Amino acid sequence: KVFGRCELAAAMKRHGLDNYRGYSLGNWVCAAKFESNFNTQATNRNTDGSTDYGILQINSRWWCNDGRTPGSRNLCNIPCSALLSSDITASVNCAKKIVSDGNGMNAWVAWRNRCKGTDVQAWIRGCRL
Ligand SMILES: [Cl-]
Ligand SMILES: [Cl-]
Ligand SMILES: [Cl-]
Ligand SMILES: [Cl-]
Ligand SMILES: [Cl-]
Ligand code: NA
Repeated sequence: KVFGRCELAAAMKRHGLDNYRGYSLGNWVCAAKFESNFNTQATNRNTDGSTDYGILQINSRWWCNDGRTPGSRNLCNIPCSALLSSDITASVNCAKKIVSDGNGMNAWVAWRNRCKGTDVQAWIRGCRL
């Protein structure tokens, strides 16, 4: 599923991401835009053989099991394929664990390079929330 901007903002709000660990909703929408272009089916392979999955590009090196990342962890206790669903619940619940692990949203390279320090409120402007 390819979300619209305000559609995704509302879904992320319903799932408790607005101001989660202090990160306002626009941060999460901005991260999703630049990680996946709002596409739940996005995948990208990393140099070390791990793979990033879904709307927030969660990495199989630490967070999910895909059966092809030897020596990796599965800290969200899910198959990586569950992060590609049109229902974003699994991606949101895993992202909550990630952002709580001490480094905040710096875990998302695209957030750090394209959202951090910008006017992220613009990503939810005009949306009925
Ligand atoms: Cl957009
Ligand atoms: Cl915001
Ligand atoms: Cl594995
Ligand atoms: Cl949902
Ligand atoms: Cl933080
Ligand atoms: Na893994």
